[PDB]
Amino acid sequence: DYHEDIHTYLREMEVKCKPKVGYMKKQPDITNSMRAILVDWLVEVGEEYKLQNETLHLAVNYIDRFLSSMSVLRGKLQLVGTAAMLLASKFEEIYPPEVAEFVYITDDTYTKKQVLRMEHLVLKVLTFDLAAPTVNQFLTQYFLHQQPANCKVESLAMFLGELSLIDADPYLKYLPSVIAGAAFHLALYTVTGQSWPESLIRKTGYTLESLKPCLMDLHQTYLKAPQHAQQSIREKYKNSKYHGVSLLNPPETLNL
Amino acid sequence: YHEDIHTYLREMEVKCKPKVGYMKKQPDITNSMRAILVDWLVEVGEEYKLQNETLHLAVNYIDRFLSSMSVLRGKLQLVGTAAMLLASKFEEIYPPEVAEFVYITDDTYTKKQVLRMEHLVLKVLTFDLAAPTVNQFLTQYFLHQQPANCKVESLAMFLGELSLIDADPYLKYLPSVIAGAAFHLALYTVTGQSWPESLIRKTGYTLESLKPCLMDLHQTYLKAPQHAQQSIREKYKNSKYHGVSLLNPPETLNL
Amino acid sequence: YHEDIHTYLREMEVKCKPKVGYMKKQPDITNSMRAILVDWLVEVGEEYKLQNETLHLAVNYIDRFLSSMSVLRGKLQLVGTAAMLLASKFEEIYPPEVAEFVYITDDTYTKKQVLRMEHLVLKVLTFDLAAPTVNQFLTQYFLHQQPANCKVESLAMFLGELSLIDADPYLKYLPSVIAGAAFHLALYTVTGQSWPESLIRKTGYTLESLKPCLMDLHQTYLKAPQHAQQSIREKYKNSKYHGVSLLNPPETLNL
Amino acid sequence: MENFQKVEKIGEGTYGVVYKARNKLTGEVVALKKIRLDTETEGVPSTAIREISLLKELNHPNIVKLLDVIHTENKLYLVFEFLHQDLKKFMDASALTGIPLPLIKSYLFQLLQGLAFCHSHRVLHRDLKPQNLLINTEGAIKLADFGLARAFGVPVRTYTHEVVTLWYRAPEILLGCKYYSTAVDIWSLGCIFAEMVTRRALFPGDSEIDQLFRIFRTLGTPDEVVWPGVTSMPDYKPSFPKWARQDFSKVVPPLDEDGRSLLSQMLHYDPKRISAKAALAHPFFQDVTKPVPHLRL
Ligand SMILES: CN1CCN(c2cccc3nc(-c4n[nH]c5cc(-c6ccc(N)cc6)ccc45)[nH]c23)CC1
Repeated sequence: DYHEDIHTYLREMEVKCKPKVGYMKKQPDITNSMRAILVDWLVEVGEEYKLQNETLHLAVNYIDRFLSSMSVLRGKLQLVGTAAMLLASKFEEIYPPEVAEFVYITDDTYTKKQVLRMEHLVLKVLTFDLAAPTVNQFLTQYFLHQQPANCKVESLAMFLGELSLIDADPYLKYLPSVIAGAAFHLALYTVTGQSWPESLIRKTGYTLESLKPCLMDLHQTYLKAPQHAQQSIREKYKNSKYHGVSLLNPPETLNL
Repeated sequence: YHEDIHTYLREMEVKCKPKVGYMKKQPDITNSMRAILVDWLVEVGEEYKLQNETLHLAVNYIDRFLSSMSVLRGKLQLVGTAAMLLASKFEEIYPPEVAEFVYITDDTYTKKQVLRMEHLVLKVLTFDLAAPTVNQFLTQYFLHQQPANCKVESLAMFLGELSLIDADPYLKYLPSVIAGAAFHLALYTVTGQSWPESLIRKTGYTLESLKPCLMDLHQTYLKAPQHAQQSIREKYKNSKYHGVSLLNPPETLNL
Repeated sequence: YHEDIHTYLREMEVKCKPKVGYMKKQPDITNSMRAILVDWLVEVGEEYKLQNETLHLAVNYIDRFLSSMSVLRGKLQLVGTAAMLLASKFEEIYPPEVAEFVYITDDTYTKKQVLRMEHLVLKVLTFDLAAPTVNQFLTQYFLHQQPANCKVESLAMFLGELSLIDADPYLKYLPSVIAGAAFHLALYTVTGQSWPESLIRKTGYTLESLKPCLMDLHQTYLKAPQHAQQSIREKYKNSKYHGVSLLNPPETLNL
Repeated sequence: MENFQKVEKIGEGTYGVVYKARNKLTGEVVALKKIRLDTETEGVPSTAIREISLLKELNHPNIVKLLDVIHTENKLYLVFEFLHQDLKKFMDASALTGIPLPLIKSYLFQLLQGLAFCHSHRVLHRDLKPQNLLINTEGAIKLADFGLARAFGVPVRTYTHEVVTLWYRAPEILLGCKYYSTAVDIWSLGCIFAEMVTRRALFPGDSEIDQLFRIFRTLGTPDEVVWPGVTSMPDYKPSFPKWARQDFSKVVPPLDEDGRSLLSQMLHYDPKRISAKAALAHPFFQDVTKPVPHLRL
């Protein structure tokens, strides 16, 4: 009834919530590597405080949009992320960690006042537009088209989608809906040997052809995951809650 | 005999035509001045509680008179006064006495002048006073309402009366055609319905054939609040006309 | 760079669009009230010898402001005053001081109010004041005259200025299109010629594509003497505009 | 805030007050919700964050417009369109006569259109009660107070705490379901519909168990045939009394055959409960008009 309308609406809103793909080049003091470290650290903080995966995804979306129009010095990058996680928790969590907790995780590198002032600044810069579509939301929507449900597939899809958050190059240039579609297919193929189903092709209008470029990148990220400098997500997804899916070996080829 | 009468009215409306381009051939007066005159005649009709038909007849008389007679701007109102007097005598059960018509002109003209102009207009029109009007055709069309709707009738009459004000473009349409456009446009505005098949059969006019007049009428309707002459709008915001001049026009006719 | 600029103006006119239907969503004010305001701004421009561009900019600012802000009838003139002040600062070499704008409002508003409204309009328009206008497009078109004709230029400007008065229908046309129709109609009226091939190539607009706007503009032109608002006609009967508002419109465009 | 004249307090809340106000430059009458910012302890409240961010995506004639957000030093103001009173006070004013049925039909129709729009935009209101529903003299009704509202592109988790005053709370919530669905908003609207018709709360429970039992007594104690899964739900007890479903003709006497059918579909136990969109297509609304209320101001 309404999950068609909601998917449609999410497809409309994800085109509007886009950050600038090339923002990191126009940024004098910070780099993709530094962003990678920040996002990896946000994964830890989410595990430390038992935060929803959606909160992580929202926070990253907020950071990329903030950095798309604001120059930040390396010593303030973490303050942006903290404020972003704080705002994402307030939006998404039933009860978010208090502000003092967010000051805590930064090892007193920033003050309560700084964090609260950065919260105001990020709200201004984002113009209170916090309800951004994420890879998480599209995956959730796609999981309803599983014949039948498979928790190992869902956990691996979520693992790959979460890995996409770490590397701005190349994942900033793909829509959440597309990254979701690639993560779903890749997980589905790895666990059950099946492919992007015809029901999802009708729902999303994406073919396996159209997902190929993103699929290519995601497969390569999946193969290199054990060598990546950032490891918090692999560690997170070797837990029993996620069926240890970060230990599943990726296929060496995709046969497209 | 209602068929015989429509048929006869259709015959006579082609013969009572004034010259469409007479105002160009007229040295001292303009369409704007005519607009002012007709608007004033609407007020006079409201002041003396005259029938709508009397207004329509008077304007027909004025256009035919001006089609063959040059008139100076200072005498245009004397022509209208005499025309309204003659139309009242023809159409009203008891017309206002001549002194009444002299007084609405603020003593700009004398009783003798008005009575002499009456004679001149009768001569120039050759006593042919029983002219068909938009009013008469609307009245005949209203008998093909399934069922009657007083708000439609009032708005049709409002639009038909607005057509009297602007010689350009309405002098080049027959009363039967203006009536047809006014009926459709009012019907469409109030009830969303269109020129009915019963009237298509009676009149032979399609919605295609009414289109040119309809587009002008629609444009007049949209611009009515901005028109310099406002006596008709004011008249039709009364309860007797269900305040139809305050209704919003359609943005499109979807023809 | 005259090509680069036309191209850039064509890009920006699509972005500076107000909401076409904003007046419906507006509780206390109407198109008629807007017509009165714009007509008054024409007088103010004549009183203070302001450029035509300043008038066009001010109206653009007012429509965009009213597209996102509800205003009561008693504050509509304060919006226009602040808009005219801002347009003068943007466009005039030396604008009238703020006290001057307070005085043309007959002390209905205070200096503080006008200065506060200036701030509010800047906020609501996000300092985006360099809007494309009919005036700017006409000026660019005038460079494709073979050869120049000041009577055509004046009449084109007259028609373009008339389009500012009536939100319905002119809010739904781009300035480039209104400009194109005004140029053709003026050119046709004075010299009998039509929208030239050089401008067809430059603008990509055919005479077919201009037709809807052209028919509205022609209709506005024909009814100009009857319009309740007359400041533009009065302005364009001056010698500086070769009395072009007294020229007779074409009875037909023969399209 | 310099261009706003405070007219009067019209509402008191947890994070702040609501004032009737006037734009001094435009004359626009507005509702200003003031939020005091404790800038040591908490920052911008979660209620404001959700309310602002979700409401600015929701432009609809049956949802109260957020006009502006004036965010400054130590104050946050939300500027809304001004309406004339809430449905609760209107119901109280209409006690010796009822709201006429055509106005009830109109109000439900508009509330469903507002709700359908929310749901199509993945927003759950979660707090539909008569005092959160605003009316004007022209016959409009709109959804207000989106402080508890939530985006559900990801399913929204149930609380232990804080929620929907007891009387409009849906059975699944009372029986401790894990996730909200859009059905909870439809349930509340059903209760409000019945209340307008009968002039009394449908299920005025003194407590959670008392609230459940009042629902059971009217609608019947649900079983696995009526609601597949009930008996496995966290707060379900086999010791629950087994009441029979009674006639809707006695629960809502003034309603016709179509009205009863719509209400029963809105109060369906299994969250098979009618959608807002499906409810709008119900034959109950095949003659809906837009009457104007007698607001005793
Ligand atoms: C408890 N009641 C409520 C109605 N109160 C009231 C009485 C009389 C006139 C009133 N006008 C309002 C009002 N207009 N617009 C509003 C918007 C919100 C809003 C606030 C938050 C959100 N998210 C959306 C809209 C709340 C209240 C109002 N409320 C009024 C009396 C006390």
